Amino acid sequence: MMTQKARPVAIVTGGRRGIGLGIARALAASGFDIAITGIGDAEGVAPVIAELSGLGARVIFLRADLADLSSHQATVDAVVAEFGRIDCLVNNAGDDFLDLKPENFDTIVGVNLRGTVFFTQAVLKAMLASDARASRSIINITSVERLDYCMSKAGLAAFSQGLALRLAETGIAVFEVRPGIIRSRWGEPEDIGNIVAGLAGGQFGFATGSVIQADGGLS
Amino acid sequence: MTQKARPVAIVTGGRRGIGLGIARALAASGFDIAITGIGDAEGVAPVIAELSGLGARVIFLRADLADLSSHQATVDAVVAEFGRIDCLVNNADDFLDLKPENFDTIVGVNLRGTVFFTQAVLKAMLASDARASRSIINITSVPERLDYCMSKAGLAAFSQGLALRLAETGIAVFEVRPGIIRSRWGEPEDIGNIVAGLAGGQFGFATGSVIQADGGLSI
Amino acid sequence: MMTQKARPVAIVTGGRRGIGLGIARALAASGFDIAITGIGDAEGVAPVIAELSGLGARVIFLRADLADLSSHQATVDAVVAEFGRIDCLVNNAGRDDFLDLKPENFDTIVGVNLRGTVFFTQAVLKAMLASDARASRSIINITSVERLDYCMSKAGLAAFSQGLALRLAETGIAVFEVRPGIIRSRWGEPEDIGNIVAGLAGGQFGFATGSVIQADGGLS
Amino acid sequence: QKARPVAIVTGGRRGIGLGIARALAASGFDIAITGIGDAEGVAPVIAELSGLGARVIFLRADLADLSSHQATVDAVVAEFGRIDCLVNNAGIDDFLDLKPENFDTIVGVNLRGTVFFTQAVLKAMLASDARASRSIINITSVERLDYCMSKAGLAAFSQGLALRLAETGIAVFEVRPGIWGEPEDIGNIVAGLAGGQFGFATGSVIQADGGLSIGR
Repeated sequence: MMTQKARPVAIVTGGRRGIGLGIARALAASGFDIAITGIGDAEGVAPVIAELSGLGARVIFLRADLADLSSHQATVDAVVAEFGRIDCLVNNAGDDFLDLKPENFDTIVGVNLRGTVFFTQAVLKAMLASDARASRSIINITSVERLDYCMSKAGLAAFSQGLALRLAETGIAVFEVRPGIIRSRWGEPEDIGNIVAGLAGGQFGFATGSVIQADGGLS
Repeated sequence: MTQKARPVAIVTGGRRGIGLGIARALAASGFDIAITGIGDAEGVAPVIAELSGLGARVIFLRADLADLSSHQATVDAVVAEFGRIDCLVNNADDFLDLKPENFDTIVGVNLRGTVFFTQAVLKAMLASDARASRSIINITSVPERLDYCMSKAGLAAFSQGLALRLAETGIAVFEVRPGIIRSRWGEPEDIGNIVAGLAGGQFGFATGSVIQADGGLSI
Repeated sequence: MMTQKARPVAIVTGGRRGIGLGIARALAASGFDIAITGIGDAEGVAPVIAELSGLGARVIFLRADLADLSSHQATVDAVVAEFGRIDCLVNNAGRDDFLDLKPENFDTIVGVNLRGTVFFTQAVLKAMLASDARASRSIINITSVERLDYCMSKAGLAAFSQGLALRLAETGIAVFEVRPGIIRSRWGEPEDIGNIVAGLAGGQFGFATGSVIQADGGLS
Repeated sequence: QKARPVAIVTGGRRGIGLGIARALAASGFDIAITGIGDAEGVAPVIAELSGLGARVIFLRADLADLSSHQATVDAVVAEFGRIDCLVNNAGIDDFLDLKPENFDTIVGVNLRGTVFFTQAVLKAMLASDARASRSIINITSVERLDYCMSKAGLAAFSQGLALRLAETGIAVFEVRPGIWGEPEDIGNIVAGLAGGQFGFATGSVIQADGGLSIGR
């Protein structure tokens, strides 16, 4: 109590609802300030900011389409402008094969996955600037039949592995979390939240590269 | 006594290097060969001739498989020549510096090419209806650039998912991961042997298998 | 607002030195009482006991050779007698070219030491299941991440972890595997592994049973 | 006629083991079959595989009994002069009720049996020195904890041997059956691997369940 500690800062993409919101709650409750990104309207966001604020966090919502690469820098900058630092990124993602259309592959692999890879780059750059050099994390939420989804998921898994190795010397740990089936018995968003809050809280600094199953063992 | 058809293989990029290795091994073991590529009249002639000598009927098809609209003509050409397809062989930096264009090229476009060319061949395999033993053999590899790692993981996930979806047809799906090859190393002949082996029929029941092909250096 | 309860109990096998002590320290600091087992004489453990007490923990040491199956029940009973509960088990335990490998060796490692971990866990699990509020509990197996018998035993332990996790998924008992890299007596510290185990043991990871945690600072 | 490569098929008397011996005989191998039981029902099998071109012998041996190993290898070398292929096929409910005796039998003795039989065969393989393509093929499976442990031990043994034997010409594969499968289906895979075309794929694991590995 002599010395005041910063609330570390977490970006939770798609943190407005579902697993994302389960994650923002757990992080808020465990001492993080929160920046949520999404395309959702103001009325959707308002009670989430109010609730999360209740748990003692300062919370912002950034309305931006992460699929669009030209929105990344502005989004990163709006976070740094609010809090002056970034400690944790949570990349929270959200059929017969003969029917598969290139449109679907383009959307899911060409656009969505690309958006995650490059937002991560934009966030990473701001993290690597700071130099405070505390314990930071990049946590990628994937899951576990649409082959393009399988491919995206696999890509992100290799992304996390590769990133973890590249960042091994830096104090930024990289993790993958694979949620199973979650209701809105079965898993709750609080269960994923708890896992993400555990990984973000610093105790796993030496566990970079790890893959956490999050399906209550059902596999 | 019943005459069996020489089974038909499409070896993509079969003109040089590893593809040629595979194309030879399959020829030598009773396959007719269709090779795809981009190269001029010159780079084609003694290859068709060498493979003809080994006992095969051989056609070359000029195709940039990255271009999706060229798929249907390519398949149609193979079907028009032999009347059936038995085997598809799908053959062939610091993160802060990674560029969206890089991703577009490798994940965005080349992986997409492989997936949808596979889809086109699949449709033609399935229509013929003989229902005999067919194979799709995906050739991959084993600090690298994170977009190649992602496409490689995409491809691997694609093999697994096809295997499962094709499990009740006579089409087996395999993944071959070659190590290091020549221009105590590995030959293109070595890869060929594995592929000839997998395509020869003895592996019908081994669908979903990943074959390491580095003479055990990966361990 | 903030609610403090009685302390859960952790058994840390081999918790007297090295990785085990780093684990016990972190468990103590994170709110657990501790039972340390060791094959060795109870001599020289007093400092550790006094240290972990400085971290708020009641701590006992129990002499036990876990390879000896007949010693299991007594050890488990002694922990229950001291604390009235067990919430966390931390299984923390321990050269040739293959043509020269000997049956005696395979037996020692595979034959006994791995048999030890398996059945000791079985004995703890009975004690855990005999009083369960289906409460938040965990079993954490510490392995590693070249000689063939150790590799096999590693593999066995990984398989054990998976299977036990599946089997225990109905209960509140999560099972994890933690694969340390090389650690100091660069490399990591026993504290890096302790933090991970303390993390797994704290409750936040109940839905994550069956997870394998890399604990080598991502160098593999 | 050319010389015939020689394969040891442990548990080759019936089931999957017979499917492998049948298929290796047809691809040009002579065969030695190993079995815990008496040699009674064997004659038919010996007759069938001769039809396929193969000289075949049956060796009664309990591979769980290490002291029987040397004699078995010696018997195969005595008959045939060489050993080109070892197929490890011989093998055999609530954890709260698991008994140390059960563990000992499956893990501490039977898995031990395979590991050490392989050691003995490999000693014979490495003395021959012929060092053309050779193979050791470990047959496993695609719920009782000790079995899973045994199988995982075997997967890992498989991988280590593969790496240790990398520079030698002896390749090491694991095959994982799940049987609507037939012993022929497994036999073909094994004949493919024992056949040479996979020398550079040592260490590879083969799935053998017709793709019910993520299906049912």
